[PDB]
Amino acid sequence: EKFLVIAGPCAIESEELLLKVGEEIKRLSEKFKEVEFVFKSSFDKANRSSIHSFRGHGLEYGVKALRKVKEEFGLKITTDIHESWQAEPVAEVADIIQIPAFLCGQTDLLLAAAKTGRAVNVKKGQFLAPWDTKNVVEKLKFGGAKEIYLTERGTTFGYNNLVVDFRSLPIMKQWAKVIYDATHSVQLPGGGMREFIFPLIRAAVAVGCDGVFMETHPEPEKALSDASTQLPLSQLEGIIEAILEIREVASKYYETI
Amino acid sequence: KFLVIAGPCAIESEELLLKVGEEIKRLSEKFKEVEFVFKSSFDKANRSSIHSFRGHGLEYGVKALRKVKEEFGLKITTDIHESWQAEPVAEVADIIQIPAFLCGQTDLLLAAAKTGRAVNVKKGQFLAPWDTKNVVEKLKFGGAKEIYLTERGTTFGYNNLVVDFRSLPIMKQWAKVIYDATHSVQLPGGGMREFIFPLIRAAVAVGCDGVFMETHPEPEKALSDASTQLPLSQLEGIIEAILEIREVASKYYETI
Amino acid sequence: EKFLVIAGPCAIESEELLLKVGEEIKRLSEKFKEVEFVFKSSFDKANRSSIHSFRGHGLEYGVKALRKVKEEFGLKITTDIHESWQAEPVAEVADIIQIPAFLCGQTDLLLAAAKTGRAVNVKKGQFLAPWDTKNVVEKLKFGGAKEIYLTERGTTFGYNNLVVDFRSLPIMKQWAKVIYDATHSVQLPGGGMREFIFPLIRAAVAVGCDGVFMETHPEPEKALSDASTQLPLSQLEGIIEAILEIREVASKYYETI
Amino acid sequence: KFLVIAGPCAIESEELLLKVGEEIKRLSEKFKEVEFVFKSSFDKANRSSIHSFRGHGLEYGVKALRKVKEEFGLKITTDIHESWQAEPVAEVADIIQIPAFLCGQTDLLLAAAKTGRAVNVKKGQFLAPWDTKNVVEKLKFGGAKEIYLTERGTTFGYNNLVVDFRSLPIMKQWAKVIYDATHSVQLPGGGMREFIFPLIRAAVAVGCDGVFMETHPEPEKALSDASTQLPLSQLEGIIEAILEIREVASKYYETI
Ligand SMILES: O=C[C@H](O)[C@H](O)[C@H](O)COP(=O)(O)O
Ligand SMILES: O=C[C@H](O)[C@H](O)[C@H](O)COP(=O)(O)O
Ligand SMILES: O=C(O)[C@@H](CO)OP(=O)(O)O
Ligand SMILES: O=C(O)[C@@H](CO)OP(=O)(O)O
Ligand SMILES: O=C(O)[C@@H](CO)OP(=O)(O)O
Ligand SMILES: O=C(O)[C@@H](CO)OP(=O)(O)O
Repeated sequence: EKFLVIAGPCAIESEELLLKVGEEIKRLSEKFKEVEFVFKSSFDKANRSSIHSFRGHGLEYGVKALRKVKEEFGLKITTDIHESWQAEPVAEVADIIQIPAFLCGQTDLLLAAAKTGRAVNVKKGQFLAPWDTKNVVEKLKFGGAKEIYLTERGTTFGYNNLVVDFRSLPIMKQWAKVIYDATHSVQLPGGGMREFIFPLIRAAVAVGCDGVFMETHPEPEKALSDASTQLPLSQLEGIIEAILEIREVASKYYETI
Repeated sequence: KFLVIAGPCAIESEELLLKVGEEIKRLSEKFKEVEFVFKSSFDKANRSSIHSFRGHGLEYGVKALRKVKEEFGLKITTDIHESWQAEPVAEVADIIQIPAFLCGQTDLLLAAAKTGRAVNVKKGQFLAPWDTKNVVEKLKFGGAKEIYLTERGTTFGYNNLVVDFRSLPIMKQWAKVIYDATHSVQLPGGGMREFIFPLIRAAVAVGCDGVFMETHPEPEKALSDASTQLPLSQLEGIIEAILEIREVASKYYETI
Repeated sequence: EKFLVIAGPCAIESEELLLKVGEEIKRLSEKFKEVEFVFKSSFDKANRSSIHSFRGHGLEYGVKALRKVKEEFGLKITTDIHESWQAEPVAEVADIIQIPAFLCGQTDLLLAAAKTGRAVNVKKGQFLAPWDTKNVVEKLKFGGAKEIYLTERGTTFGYNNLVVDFRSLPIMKQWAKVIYDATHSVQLPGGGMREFIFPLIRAAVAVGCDGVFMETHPEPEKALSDASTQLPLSQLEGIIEAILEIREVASKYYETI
Repeated sequence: KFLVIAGPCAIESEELLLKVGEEIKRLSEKFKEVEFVFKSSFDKANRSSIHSFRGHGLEYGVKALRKVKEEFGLKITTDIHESWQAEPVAEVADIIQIPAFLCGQTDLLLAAAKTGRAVNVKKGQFLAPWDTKNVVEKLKFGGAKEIYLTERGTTFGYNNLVVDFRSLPIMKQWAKVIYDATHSVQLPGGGMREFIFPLIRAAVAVGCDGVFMETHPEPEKALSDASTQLPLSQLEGIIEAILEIREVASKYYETI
């Protein structure tokens, strides 16, 4: 099947930053034809730690910038929603509606996403066991979702730390396509983070998944969010080529679910 | 004074909210040194199954709660799930409750703060104690003045929660701490019930400004949390017990 | 029943330090007649993090110092063993043989302790669930132990941190007397530690237990081990009086196991 | 070269150690680029139940192992539980294995180091990756030169272990890292077996210097770890698979 790569800057800092990253993603999509790229960026960071942290430029502006990207590079789009009412307007540009980790259980948000007709990607909450995502998918199908994804982004392990229990990839795969989030899984809520992105991502594809999610920024050192975990845009190509290779050599061993 | 939030988990009917309210009213008259607050949810926004009981709606819920505050003169508290519900609920709710999973949703918090009412934030299972400082700050920025942080357990492996009592003195540095004696023993997704009382005792021995307890006339027949909701008849004894322990232990509560 | 208080310096730094702390424990035993005091001190720290850390003055010396304490103050004694062969010599002075947390599963060490005829106290391993201590007790009875204790000392919660799941006190109580270790439960393997000793200890007695364990040192700031967690000897009396009070008011509510 | 430690969990009989050794010998001849090490315990020192199988003893165990090293010329590794067993075992064992629960017992480590042999320390379920630095240092102080650290999972709530693959590159800073593919999926005190292969693949994709696998002709009839021991017939395929993944992935292993 076709491997999915979801990438983009964490936050829509500006419509300019978006086109910049979009161009590189467009170039990679032309080189890696066996991959399905999806451009990602949040129009709003609805749960920053501090009130003084960057949030976004609004739903209207964000949807507008995301549309420019889709229009100029012909790339699929995905963004996340935080409240039911955002589902409809967001579905006008987003091919995949993403549900935040903390909200993976909110029945109304799930239902709002499902009826749009768009694909849905749920970030598995840090508090959720892998086998309990089964009902999250049941809710979505009930609400009309035909294209569903579950994203592994780590589990709470003590305070201010997340661990990736790779046993979850084959478990969640029983009821949905699985995406490994290479960026948030090494984050420390509130390991040295960055140095582990690449090795864990190798593990993901060795275990087996249907796609990976990576927040990439031209200059992570200057991002308005996830500055310490966003992958430098120049390294994106290398990471991709590498996971496609590992995936290929490992794939014949992938178990049938 | 010492806070005691109690009531049925979900608003199964205005009828139920009145029967439990009656008993709460009676305890209210018996323990003048305790400030009772009636709690009940007009909607279970995150039931595991789509096929579970959510409720009769926000309008019907606010109607029943209003009936309780009128027929018994008891303060009210209910939880909101989306920003738009902060205003309509603040009409009957003396304290707006922020669900544990949503403790980080800035918009939901700012909306709660805007109604001028008191706000009680449930500490997320994924959140470290010291990280609640930022939750309170967001509320102060939004104009909140009476702010409560409630301990309801922390993610411990899969389908399990542990109560790290160190969190009580830690959160107390920036808010009034409430201990949720009911959701702290439930297994997400021990024998639950048998641990409710023992842990409540630990909570007051350590030191907290209040306790949260879901009670139902017939837990077995409850439409939500039927295994962790305390039988109404047992509420009096547990309150009396926590006041006595508090009386003796309070002598040793460390200074913020 | 009679509440048990196990206290003493973490390590037998010197026979002098032992008599110093022993004197205070002797004085407290005379005041708190409803309490059963047991003097504790390890003749060896068999698992320090670094190789350059203090260990002890040997089994022979330690047993000798512990005997002086028992001889001069008439106090019961307890110390821990790390290998089967130490059981016999140690039982000649120890009223209670203690089994280290990491070794709570070592069948031979348990059996060696059990046949001495002395009482046995097992520190519940940081990796052990409360309901799995049931077999640790089964092993001891099999080996001849008639007086058995289980000590709560925290559970692994992420890296370098322990949490106390008080649900364990009523669980382990189903098959043994339970002791709450007020000192090691707030330690950070490899919370601010000290500031939590007293509140958690209050929780323990409120929940209900048969005794508490507290490492106390005249000058914690100078101890050779557990310097940041050992309680100052001058505060011992206050802590005890407080837990006896909380215990009394709470006891009528203790559930029957 | 890449290390592969395999064999039956416990020494059920010299007979069993020879049948598994034969197959290991054959794989040894088939994969010249891999260094096979025969592993088996002469005693299960910490079985949950007193009524479980421990073994036939140290003498009988060292006798069977010796038979394997002679009849097949395969390196040997077994685990020691108390200091006094370091010397007698170092007679047949090329690598002395330190049990996970005992990774911090200074005397057991110094004794293992004294025999001059290679030492493989199992990282305790309670130990943080970076805290293994001290374990290696104790061994160097005791004269150890060939030191291995084995990842076997970390305590995650109750009766469960999780494998934090970040630990591999971290421990690699001060030792050769081995991945225990068998005990990492067992539930202390998921479906275990089904996760053994997937996680082994992750281990080599990340980068490790070797793998540890317990194998038994008939796992179902094994006297220890009958649910997590890999069927002998499957060993060849998994090895071939990890060599292929390694070949491709090794290009990206980060530098220590
Ligand atoms: O849902 C989003 C994540 O948890 C973010 O990446 C989050 O905003 C990180 O928090 P901080 O505000 O501390 O950067
Ligand atoms: O078993 C003993 C404990 O774990 C000690 O209190 C331990 O020695 C603490 O370690 P450190 O060597 O780092 O002080
Ligand atoms: O990926 C992200 O930007 C958001 C979700 O849309 O973060 P999280 O997955 O933690 O909810
Ligand atoms: O108390 C409750 O009914 C809800 C929140 O309103 O549960 P939790 O505290 O876990 O979010
Ligand atoms: O109490 C102690 O000195 C030792 C055990 O004898 O430490 P731990 O309980 O951690 O094993
Ligand atoms: O490998 C094994 O048989 C034993 C150690 O010798 O188990 P663990 O690694 O968990 O200690």
